[PDB]
Amino acid sequence: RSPGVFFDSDKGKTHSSGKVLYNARIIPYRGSWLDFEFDPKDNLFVRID
Amino acid sequence: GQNMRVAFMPWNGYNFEDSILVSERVVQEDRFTTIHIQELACVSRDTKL
Amino acid sequence: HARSTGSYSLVTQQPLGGKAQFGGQRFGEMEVWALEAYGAAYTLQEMLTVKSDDVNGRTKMYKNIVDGNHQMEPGMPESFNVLLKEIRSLGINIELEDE
Amino acid sequence: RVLDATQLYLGEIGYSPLLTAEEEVYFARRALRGDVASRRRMIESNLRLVVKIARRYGNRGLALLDLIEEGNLGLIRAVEKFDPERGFRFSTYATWWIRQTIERAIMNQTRTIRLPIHIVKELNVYLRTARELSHKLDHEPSAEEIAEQLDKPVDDVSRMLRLNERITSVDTPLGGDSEKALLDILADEKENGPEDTTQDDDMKQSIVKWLFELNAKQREVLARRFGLLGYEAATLEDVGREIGLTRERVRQIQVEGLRRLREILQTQGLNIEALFL
Amino acid sequence: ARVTVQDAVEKIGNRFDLVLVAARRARQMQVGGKDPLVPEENDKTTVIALREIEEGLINNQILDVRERQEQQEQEAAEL
Amino acid sequence: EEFDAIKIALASPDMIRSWSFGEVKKPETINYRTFKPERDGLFCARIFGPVKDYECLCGKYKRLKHRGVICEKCGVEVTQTKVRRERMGHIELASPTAHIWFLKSLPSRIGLLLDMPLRDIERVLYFESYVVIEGGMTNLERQQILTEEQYLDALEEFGDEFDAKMGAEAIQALLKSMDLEQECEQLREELNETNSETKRKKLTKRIKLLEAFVQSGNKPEWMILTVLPVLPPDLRPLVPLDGGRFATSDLNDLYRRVINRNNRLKRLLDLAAPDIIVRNEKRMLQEAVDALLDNGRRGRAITGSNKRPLKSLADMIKGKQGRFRQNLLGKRVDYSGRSVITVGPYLRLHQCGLPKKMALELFKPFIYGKLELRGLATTIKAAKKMVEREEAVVWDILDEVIREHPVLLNRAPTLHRLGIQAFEPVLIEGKAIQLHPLVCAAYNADFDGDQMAVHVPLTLEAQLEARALMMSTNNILSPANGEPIIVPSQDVVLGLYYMTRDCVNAKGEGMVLTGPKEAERLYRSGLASLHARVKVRITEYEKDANGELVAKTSLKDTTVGRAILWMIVPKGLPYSIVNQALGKKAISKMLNTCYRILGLKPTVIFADQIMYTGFAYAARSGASVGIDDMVIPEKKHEIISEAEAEVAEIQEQFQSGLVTAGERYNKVIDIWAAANDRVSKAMMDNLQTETVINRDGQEEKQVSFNSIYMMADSGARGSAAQIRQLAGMRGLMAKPDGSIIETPITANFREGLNVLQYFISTHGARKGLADTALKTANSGYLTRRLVDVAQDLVVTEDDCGTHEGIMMTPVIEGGDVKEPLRDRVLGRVTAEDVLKPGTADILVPRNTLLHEQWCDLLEENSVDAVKVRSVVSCDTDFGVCAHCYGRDLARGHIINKGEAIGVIAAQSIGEPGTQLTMRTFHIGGAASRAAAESSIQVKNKGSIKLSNVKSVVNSSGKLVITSRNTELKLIDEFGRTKESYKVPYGAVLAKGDGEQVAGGETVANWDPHTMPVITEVSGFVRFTDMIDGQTITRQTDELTGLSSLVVLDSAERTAGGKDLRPALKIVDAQGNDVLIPGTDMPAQYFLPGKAIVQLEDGVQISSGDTLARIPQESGGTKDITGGLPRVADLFEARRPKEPAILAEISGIVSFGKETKGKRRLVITPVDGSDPYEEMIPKWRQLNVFEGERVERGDVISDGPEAPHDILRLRGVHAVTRYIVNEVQDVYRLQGVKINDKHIEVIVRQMLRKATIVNAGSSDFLEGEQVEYSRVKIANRELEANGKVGATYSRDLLGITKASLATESFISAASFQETTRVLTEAAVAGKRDELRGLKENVIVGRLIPAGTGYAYHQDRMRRRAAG
Amino acid sequence: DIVLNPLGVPSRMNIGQILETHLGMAAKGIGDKINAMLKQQQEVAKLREF
DNA sequence: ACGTATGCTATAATGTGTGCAGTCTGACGCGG
Ligand SMILES: Nc1ccn([C@@H]2O[C@H](COP(=O)(O)OP(=O)(O)OP(=O)(O)O)[C@@H](O)[C@H]2O)c(=O)n1
Ligand SMILES: [Mg+2]
Ligand SMILES: [Mg+2]
Ligand SMILES: [Zn+2]
Repeated sequence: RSPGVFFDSDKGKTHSSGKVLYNARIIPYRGSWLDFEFDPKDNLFVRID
Repeated sequence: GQNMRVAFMPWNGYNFEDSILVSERVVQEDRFTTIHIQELACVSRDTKL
Repeated sequence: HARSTGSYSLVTQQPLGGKAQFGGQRFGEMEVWALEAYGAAYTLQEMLTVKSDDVNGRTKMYKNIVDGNHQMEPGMPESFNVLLKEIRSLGINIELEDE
Repeated sequence: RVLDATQLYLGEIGYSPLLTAEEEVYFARRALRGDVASRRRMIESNLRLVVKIARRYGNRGLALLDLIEEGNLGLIRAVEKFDPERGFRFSTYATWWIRQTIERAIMNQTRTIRLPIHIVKELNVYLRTARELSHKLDHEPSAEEIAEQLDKPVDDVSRMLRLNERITSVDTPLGGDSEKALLDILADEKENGPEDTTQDDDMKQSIVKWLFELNAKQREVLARRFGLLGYEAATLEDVGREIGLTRERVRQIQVEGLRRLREILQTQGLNIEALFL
Repeated sequence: ARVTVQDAVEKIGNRFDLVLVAARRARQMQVGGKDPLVPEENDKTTVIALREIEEGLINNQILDVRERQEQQEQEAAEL
Repeated sequence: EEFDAIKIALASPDMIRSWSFGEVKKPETINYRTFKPERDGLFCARIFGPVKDYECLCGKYKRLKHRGVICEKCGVEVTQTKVRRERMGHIELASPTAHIWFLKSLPSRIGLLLDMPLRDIERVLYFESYVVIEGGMTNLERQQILTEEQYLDALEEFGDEFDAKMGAEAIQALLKSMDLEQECEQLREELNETNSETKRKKLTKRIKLLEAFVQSGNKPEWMILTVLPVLPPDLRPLVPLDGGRFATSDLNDLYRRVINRNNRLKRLLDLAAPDIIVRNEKRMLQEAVDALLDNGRRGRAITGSNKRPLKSLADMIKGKQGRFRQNLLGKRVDYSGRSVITVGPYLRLHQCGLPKKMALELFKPFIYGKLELRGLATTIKAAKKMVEREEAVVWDILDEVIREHPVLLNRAPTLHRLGIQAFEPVLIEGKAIQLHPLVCAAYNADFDGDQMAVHVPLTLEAQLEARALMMSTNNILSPANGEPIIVPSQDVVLGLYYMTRDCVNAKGEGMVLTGPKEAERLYRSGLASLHARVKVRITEYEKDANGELVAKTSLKDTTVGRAILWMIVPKGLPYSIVNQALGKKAISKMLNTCYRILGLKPTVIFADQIMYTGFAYAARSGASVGIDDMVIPEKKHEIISEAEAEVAEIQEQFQSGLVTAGERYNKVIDIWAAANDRVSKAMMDNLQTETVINRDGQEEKQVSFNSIYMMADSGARGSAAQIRQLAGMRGLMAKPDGSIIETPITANFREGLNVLQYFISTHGARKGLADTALKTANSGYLTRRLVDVAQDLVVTEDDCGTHEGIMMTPVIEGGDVKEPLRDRVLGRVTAEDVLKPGTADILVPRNTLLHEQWCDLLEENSVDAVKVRSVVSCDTDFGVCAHCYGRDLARGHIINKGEAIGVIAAQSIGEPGTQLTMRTFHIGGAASRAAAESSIQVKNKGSIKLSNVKSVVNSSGKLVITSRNTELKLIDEFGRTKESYKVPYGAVLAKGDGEQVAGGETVANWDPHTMPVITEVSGFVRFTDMIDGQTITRQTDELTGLSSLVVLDSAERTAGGKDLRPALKIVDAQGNDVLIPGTDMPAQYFLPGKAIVQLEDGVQISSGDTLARIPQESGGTKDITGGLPRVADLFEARRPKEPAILAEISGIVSFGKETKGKRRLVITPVDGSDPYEEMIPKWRQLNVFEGERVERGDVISDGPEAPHDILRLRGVHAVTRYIVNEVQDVYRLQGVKINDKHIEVIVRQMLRKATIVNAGSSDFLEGEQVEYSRVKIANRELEANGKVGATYSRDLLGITKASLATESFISAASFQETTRVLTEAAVAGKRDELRGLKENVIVGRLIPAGTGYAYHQDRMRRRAAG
Repeated sequence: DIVLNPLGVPSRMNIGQILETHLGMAAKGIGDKINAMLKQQQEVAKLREF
């Protein structure tokens, strides 16, 4: 997987909600990971590594 | 590999499930005679004794 | 490849694997259930003990075959005697309760 | 909260005295005279110093938590034997102890085959001599090239390099493919298969029948010498202890038993047949 | 006898108790050196034991009677 | 050495000391140069024993002269090395340490017993917070956690009177103080008060643990280890390599971590070091102990040299790579060899080629044996060399022993029992094994590079077993289906086909022969073709009423070839069987016929002769495969070009905005699907009858002698499906996801694909072959799952003495009867006196087997429905009776007692699924889904008979159906069901209920690519909870502006309108609701997600109009990939997300209370005074409409049925009928043939445990769930003694759970969950007395089944006799 | 030289082998004609035209 | 004497982190 940025979405993390939760992820060549992800209530979160 | 006169037809079930019926003439020409250059080795070690 | 009797494993005390090391063919559990289905009980017990671990059985059976008496002489595979001590080493009382 | 054994301890040292020059002297002066609380403090205080040292003594034998524990033991022996009356600081004196105790404890619990200090100590000088040579030779030094610089034996260098040769675990997967470990390959030395077990049983039962086919005074003397029927394997001269009491007649009768037995192996069908064996 | 073992199963019934009866008889000829009832015609114990069962000479009741008939001869004789 | 049981109990610190023969106090393995143990080290000989057989270390006492002498200097005994793996050790832990298996292996166990959570305990262990052990001053109560701050508060204030400590020390004292006697009574008292579900569950489980703990004799302190056992050094080896290197197990390394830290703690306790350091040391010690027992569990597994984790103890008992599955149930075996197999077309069925140099090594001890007999070898090393030199006379001895000696031939994988068959070895010079063509089917052995393992049966019993059970001749029919698996294919079938098949005149037409010998005479003379119609006088032999054969002589008009084949045909079968052109399917009946008539001998001979003549005539013909043989359609470019413009039309309509994407997606599939069948049939029509140029006078029409066609028509290789790719069209391929590519492959293999046509072919090719590798694991894993639960089932009793059974009805589905009653009730013992129509005389008795000839009289009498004695209806405790099972389909008559069915059943079920992922997965790549079912046409005249139907007449004048599961029967003159269909919801019927129809009439009609929502009342449409943006969307066009509304579901829906249900409410002209006739339900049809609506708000409607159209997108070739997970879910008993509701007890329905649409039901039965309430969703629609006469288990809701819901209400024979139908439905879709009795086996095992409801004479009480056999044995003594009956209610269990439920813990740990099984079994102190096969195969004893059944029962009378 | 099974073809759908066979035969047919002219020791012009 | 072990060095130095972060369906067990 090529370093840079990449936008994905688990087409149904919680098939309970069945909501397509969109997420972004910054992939470096060296360094820590930087992810942004929504949730059932569309609250933006950040999960380093 | 090698090309040769082939004929597609059954033969007393000696070509049952893709089984191959090869002439002795192929074996006579030693055309399907692969060479295996094996390499052995003999080690003189230093044991406790 | 072919094997009658040869090397034996280090702990499992069953034969090794492959023509590389001169090892018998593996008889897995799927291969085992096949004999259970047939009903052939000795053919299986024969392939669990004398042909594999049973240290008493393998040598005893060899001597019996050359005598001509193809006689079943089981004892109990080593690989199980290992499993007993292995569970005891894990702090669990596993003893063989008798008749 | 915190459930890592590492961070928990590293927390508890982070809330422990950080002593000044005259403070160290105040506690240490009472610590030698046995104040109890004093010996506990100087130790509690300088656990933080042990961790900074074990930060460069990791990745060599044991883990970081194992280096700290053995590094703490160095600080304790430093506290057992410090001189407060001397104007020189403690942090200086304690570092010499914490560096030693770690190195020493790594030398023992690093290698599976317990290598004593003496064979190890030497090995290091052979390895650290290899450094100097390697940089200027630009070639990893041979057993000879190391022997030429120290002016020491060839076999010594070589035998010390043999003890450096490390281990592969029996449970290790094989060729980046955990199909089978070394146990599923490596053969059992002790027990040979039925073929070898029955060889001796059949060969030694054949001898029981050959000893009963010979003479009573021939199978008496021959058997008890080799320790076949008797209890101890005696010699030509020692067979005299029983009833023979002879040196010449024991040697003639031993060989007479063997000559009649060599014809018993030529007629049954062995002799030259069982000579290759 | 060599190909078929159905004619042998006809006589006893249980495929499993057939192997046990045939084995026990095969062992008597293999060890005791007992005589085969059917012409052996260069066949191993396996086949011969089946032949005797197939034609109807060997049975669970037959072999148990014959056992204690040799063993009761020994009883009266000893004491 | 011979025992009865195996026990598991908790290792007491005192107990561990009993096994240990010393204390390892040092990590020192060996000295560096002197390769010998160190002083009280990990390889110490003073603890674990001596190195060699009878040799001390220093060398003072040697061999047996000093039998059991203990040395002075080194202090080492002189016994065998035997003891180096038997003798254990121990380590005296400075501070007590917790067991990870009684802490992390859930349930917590240590926490479950204390009534204490995990966090609480762990924070005590890692020294974060103290815990109260016992507070004298009632200020602090027990098991109350105090932070480092809160401990200090109580110390100066209260103190002393409160005892609280920290670490593993504390929790041990907590376990040592707690009273199992008192806290058991306390929990029983709290249970009498107000018990719920969760409260009673928790209490009862703790209660049983507490009683179990006291009766097991275990003490909760042993959860904490004061003593740690050491494994014998030989079981954790330090052995040297050939290369001067050494190698050690990871245990030794993990042990050195434990001992070092433990000894360092001893040192720090000597120094009285500060507690902060002691804490770290104790945390470390626990980390090392937990890492030794189970490394990867509590935290990061301690990695070693090659950055990989150290293999711990638990790991060698854990799962596949553990001792159980890898080094105990599966074994490499002596007298075993494997090699490339090749064909053996000369062999008979009971024969197989075995290389000389293979059989040489294999029969090594048999050569040495026969050699000493002849007197050629005096000893064995003499015999060894005789063999080595390979001298001439040794070959002749080897040849002697092998005669009349069977060998086992195995092929991987071993699916079913036939995966091994025995033969009589034939020595052949060459390294290749030669296998019999007909049994190639059983192994699935293709001569393309296959290898087969050989095994020599040593014991005479194994020689008898191999000849009796495992011989190829004794194994003909499959156990799965009573059908011959031994059957020609390939050349053999084609040869017979060439022979029998006829042609016009030819040489010597219409001639006249004395016999089938004169036919061989004339053909081989060159004055007749095998395809010449000539009258021949053949004398057929037909069996009479007795055993005697009747002879009949007659003139038969066949062909020269057919006549010659009669020579092979035994005399006992009729000639009409070889009078047809013979194919694979026809030939399979010849052998079955031959078997059911004559017997075994005749078939083996027949089988061989068929094979020989098949091959011979197959090579005599000279069939070939040229490029002129693959003839494609003459007007293929005419079909596609205009079928493309067809799809191009809808593509332009979609972008306009009328036909939706989902409707187009289904509509385009139907165009291509028609075109695909159009090319298939036009290519087969121009190929099959391509020989339109004959002679005689001018012309005649005839079957084509196209090479490819003959090879497909005969049923030899390929089919109409394959020829489509060759000359026709390749077809539509499938993506690796599951979706089908919109653009299929147009080209075939002759014409050649262009560059993309091949790129497109790839997509389908790779995904088809991806599911050959990866999906096989799911089907192979199912085989494993099925087997374990069905291990114990063996035929025990002869007659269970029960008169119960399961009413089996003819499986009529898909117009023509899918599975007849005759085949469904074949070889099954009828459990009801079933006579003929006229009830006045018994035709068939009770205890009787239904042979094919008895089933023939069922046809004459036309049986309606039959109560067959089933497996589940068996009363035999621990097994089943031969009557309940019936015939062994493999054999062909009543099953033997002692034969192990369960394993035979599991194999039969898993074998097809697992194989159906390699046969049509490597050669197949073009999906052929033809779901064009749009209208039912009835074929025979009959009266229309609907059942479970509730229809309503529409504006048009047509009976529209408003019920989901509507069935349509076809009743004949006398009054019996001939044809049966599934009419779906919103289907339009031609004629209603009871009306006559003619043959070839469309009785029903509907749209397949749509699921309509149809009304029951007339009036106007109202919009309720259909807010734009929240629940639905809107899209308009132009000039006028026709808008469609599309209902969003929870996926495409916001959080605003989540609790809003969208529905199209019916109203009248005034604006009020319209009641549904004869119910208090205002008319309201709830629309589901993605429901497309064309009528907007304020539109007039009649009854029968379509309100909305739900899309029906289902274009995924189910095959076996997406159909086995459905089988799994059934077996595993997994409730769905839409289970259907059913009535409990029969009574008078009375609708009750409601909760924001959530419907309740206050049912008040006629006899039953106490009401019963159950809740129902809002969006789900019911079937009944309130106030009704409901019976036990009427269908209330529509959807998938929950297996637990079926047995709970409608009993055993209902859940058994469900699983059997449901499973078979999936396998019948694939053409997999399985007898229902095999599924019924697993079903029975799934009904093993049962929850008790009512107190009994035994201390059963409520909440206990015991096995069904054990509780019924208690009921046996109860009906004799009186006392209190133990009423029950049988529960259904999933496969994975049913395996772990058996009392045998050995069977459970051998399966999976091995970490948990053992811990639960240790705490319970359970002793396994061994009944199952897995249990006795492990210990390597006689299997308590099959051959060993006669032996094991003879040991059971040793126990009975005193 | 080798006799293959024609049934290892329809099921397999690898008709390239049959085309390999046909062309190989044609190719050999041409070699057999050239072999004959070189054995007959004909001419440079005759070989050139063919 | 030989091998193994035990000991001290006195500038000051006093809170760690290193390393893979597209498995997946299914099933409970502790808090919240
Ligand atoms: N990954 C694989 C490949 C092959 N096999 C075994 O090898 C057999 C033959 O595989 P293959 O020759 O590729 O398939 P066939 O169905 O024989 O098709 P073909 O006609 O192309 O030979 C399979 O049935 C199976 O027993 C397997 O178990 N796993
Ligand atoms: Mg193959
Ligand atoms: Mg193949
Ligand atoms: Zn000694």
